[PDB]
Amino acid sequence: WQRPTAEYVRNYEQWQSQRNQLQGAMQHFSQRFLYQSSSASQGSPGAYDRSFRWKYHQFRFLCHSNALPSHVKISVSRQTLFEDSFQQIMNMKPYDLRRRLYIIMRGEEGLDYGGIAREWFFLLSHEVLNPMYCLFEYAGKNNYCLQINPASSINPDHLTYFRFIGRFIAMALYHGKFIDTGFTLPFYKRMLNKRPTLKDLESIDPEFYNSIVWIKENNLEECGLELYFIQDMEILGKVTTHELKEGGESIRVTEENKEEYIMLLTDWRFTRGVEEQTKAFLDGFNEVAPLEWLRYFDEKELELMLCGMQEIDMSDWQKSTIYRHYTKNSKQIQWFWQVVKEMDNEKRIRLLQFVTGTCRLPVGGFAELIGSNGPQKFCIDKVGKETWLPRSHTCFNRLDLPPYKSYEQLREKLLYAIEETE
Ligand code: NA
Repeated sequence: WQRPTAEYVRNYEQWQSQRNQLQGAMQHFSQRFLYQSSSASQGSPGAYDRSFRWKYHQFRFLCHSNALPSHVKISVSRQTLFEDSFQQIMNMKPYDLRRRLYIIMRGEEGLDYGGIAREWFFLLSHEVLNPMYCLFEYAGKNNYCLQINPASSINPDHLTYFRFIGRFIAMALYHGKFIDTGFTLPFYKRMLNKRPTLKDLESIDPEFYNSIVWIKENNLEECGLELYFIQDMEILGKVTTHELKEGGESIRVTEENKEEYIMLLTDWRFTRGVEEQTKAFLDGFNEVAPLEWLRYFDEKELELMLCGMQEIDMSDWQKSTIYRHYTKNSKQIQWFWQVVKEMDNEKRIRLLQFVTGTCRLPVGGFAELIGSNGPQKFCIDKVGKETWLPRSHTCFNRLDLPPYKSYEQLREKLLYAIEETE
C-alpha cells in the first residue's frame, strides 16, 4: 500500500534489521514476568490494597470469570503470520477469542502450547509495524516514539487493520501474554480515557512542547502573537487547515484565550490525523476485553501488564548512568542509588518509566538506551530547588534531581514523583 518514497524505504530497512534482531531478542523476551495466578476462590483477588498485584489479580479474575469454555485454535504459517492471524481473528466472533488460546504453527509440532502462544504474540506484535501496512510511524530516529501514521488511509483497509490490532492487544491482556509493539504512555492514556498532558507532549514532540511552554511562559504581544484557533496538518499533501473550534478560521487567539488555546492545542497534537484509526483500535480492543476492566490501572501499570516486567540489573544501570553537574561521588547521587537499592523491582520499573517513558529495556541493557535524537544514556542532572519535586525529560532519559539537603528529603520527593499519576 505505501508509496515507494525515501522515508518508506529507510523505514522498510530499519524494520528488516528488527527481523534480523528478532530471533535473539525473543530469548530475552522469554524472561518477562508478572505474578503467579491468584490461588483463592476461583482466583478471587482478595481485599483491596491499592497495589499493582491486587489490580493484576483483580483483572485476571474478570478474564477467568467471563471466559467462554472449551478452546479456540488459531492456525498460521511462520512466514505469513500477519495475514493468517488477521484472517482467522477477524472471522471469529470476539467472545470466542476469550476461550483458551491454542496457536498451531503450521508444520511445527512440539508441545508447550504456552511457549508457542508466547512466541506468536511476540512475533505478531512486531509484524504489525511493517511499513508496508502504513499503520505506524516513529517521531524520533531509530524506533523512537511509536505513533499512528496520519497518512495510514494510504492502506484502504487501514481501519479494519486497526480493529484487528485492538482485538490482538486485548487477547494479549485477556490470556496473560506479553507483546512488544512499543506503544507510548499517552497511547495507554487514551486506552484509559485519561486526557494526555502538556508534560506528555515533551515525550512525543519536544519541539512542539518547547513552544507551547514559550507561549505560556511569554506574556503575548511582547515578541508578537498573530495566532487563530486553527492548526494546519499535511496528510499526504493536502495542507488541510483544522479548526480548533467550530468556525475556528475567524476565532482569533488573544492573551485572554491562551490557557484555552494550550488545552485545545495539547489535545489537537495527540488526536490530529489519527481519530478514526484510534477509534477502530479501541472498538476492536473493547469487543474482546471491555476497556472498563482497565479502570484501576494507570498508563504505566497498563504498559507493564502488556509488556511484562523484567529484572533491573542495578549494576548495568549504575554503570551506564551519566551525570550533569553531579559526579558519581556527589551526596545527592549516593542517596539516589541507595533509594534505588532499597526499591523492589516494581518500583525500579516505575522509576525507569518515570525517566525514560517506558518499562522496556533494549537487549544490551542500559548502554543501548535511545532518546529522541538517537543514543542517550540514563542521565541525572543537578536541577531544581529543594521545594521542587524531581522532574524528567523522557526525550533525553534525563532526571532533574534538585540538590536536596538530606537522604529523607530526596527519598520522599523521588518516591512521590514516580508514584504520581496525571
Ligand atoms: Na509454521
